[PDB]
Parts: sequence; C-alpha cells; structure tokens
Amino acid sequence: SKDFLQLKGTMNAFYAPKQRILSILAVNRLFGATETIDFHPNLLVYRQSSPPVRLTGDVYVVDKNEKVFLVKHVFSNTVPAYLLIRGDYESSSDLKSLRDLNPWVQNTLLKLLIPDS
Amino acid sequence: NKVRTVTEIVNSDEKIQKTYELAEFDLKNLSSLESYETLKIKLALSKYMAMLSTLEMTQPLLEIFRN
Repeated sequence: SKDFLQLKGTMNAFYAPKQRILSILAVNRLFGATETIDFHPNLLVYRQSSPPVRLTGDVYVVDKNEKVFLVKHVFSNTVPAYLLIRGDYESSSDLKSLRDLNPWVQNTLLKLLIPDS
Repeated sequence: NKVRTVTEIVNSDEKIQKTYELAEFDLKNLSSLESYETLKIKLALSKYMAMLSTLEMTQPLLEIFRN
C-alpha cells in the first residue's frame, strides 16, 4: 500500500514514514512495489524517553551500543512480522538471540544491517 | 633597522667594528611566531575533533547536520 515503501534488496521488508517504522514480514513476501527506498541509518530514528520504554513479547538485541532491537509483532489482522526499532527501550522479559529467528528474516536483516562496503 | 658592534682590547686602541642588519633577526622572529601560532591553532582544532570523536557519533559532521 501507499502507507509504506519496500526496502531495496528485500522481498519482505518495508518502511512506513508517517509511522517511522521498519517492518519485516515473518513468512510473507511483498508484492506490487513499483518503488523502493534504500536503507539508511536515519530511518531508525532514535526514540527519546526519560524512562526506557517498556516492551513485551519477543525482543532481540541488534546493537546494544545503538539501542537497536527487533520486536516480534503481529498485525491485528494476524500478520506475523518483526519491527526494527532504535531508541531508549527496555524489555519486560529476557532478551533473545537472533539465531532463534528464521533464515528468511535473518537474511533480510543481514542485507539491511551489514554495510555493503 | 641596523646596529653595529665594536671590539677592542683594554690596553690597545686597535678596534674592530662590525655592522649587523636586523632584518635577519626580524625574519627569524616572524618565522618563529608564525610557526608557534600555527601549532597552537592546529592543536586546538585537533583537540576539538578529538572531543567530538569522544562523543562517539557514527556519522560524519556534515551528515549529522543533514540528518
């Protein structure tokens, strides 16, 4: 939909500007994208919060130094996915290793994170 | 401008006079001051860059201001 744009080089990753959200479909492909946007760190705007914003469910650490996390999220219409967030966050439960994630999301994350030097 | 010096022995009257042009010492002084000031300014600039690095921001300065 027009609410977001598919990230270049990804079949299951998109970004919603008005929401400032990067999302990765758990098991689903994107389709119909006539446009794509190059990934860039600015997209992961650091969320400011005097007390760390609490998070629930499955949480994974991407960059502890940069307060980057991956949060399991299901769209109310029951669409599984993960949200990549950067900011002052804390986890209600124990943080989980990324290896737990499926190869699909893992490949997308590698593409999005490792700079193409 | 210029100066001159006279050497003479106490018991003798045979004196040797030499003349000096101060421009050489002026050049020495100016070069010394220029080098010192350049060093100070470069030191300050390096210190500024270093403290900004200490803040440890990933992006370069211009990218930071563009974001």
